[PDB]
Amino acid sequence: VYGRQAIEYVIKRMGSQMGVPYSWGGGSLDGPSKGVGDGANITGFDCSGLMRYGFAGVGVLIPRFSGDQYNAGRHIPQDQARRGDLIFYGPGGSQHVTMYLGNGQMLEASGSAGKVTVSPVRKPGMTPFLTRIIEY
Repeated sequence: VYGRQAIEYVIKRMGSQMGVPYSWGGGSLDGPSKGVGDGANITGFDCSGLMRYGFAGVGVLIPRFSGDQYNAGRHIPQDQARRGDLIFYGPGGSQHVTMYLGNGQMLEASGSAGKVTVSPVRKPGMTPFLTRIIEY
């Protein structure tokens, strides 16, 4: 499917920003941008910002805020979690959002060393549902 290929593309595109620093409020549709607050001096990505930039690469525009990204596709139960599914943290996903790589790995903007990186999926705070944007 084209859906499966779009997701690989999205993931790969996000992956191309590996190491780009974390920046609160940072991110555009075309790449890292200066954030705001303490992000004012860093040209990078916050969590939701990376996600957005990734999906922009296949032409899908998702909201700026992880809480609204949470409601931007279909809610998936943890046990149906799929590579390409968005992972949320905090009530209604208001705190963090990351990309599920499959295999208990995720891609996220704020990893130790405040950079885009690959981490094991974490349990504390995780919202009940993932969100599928692309229905491959």
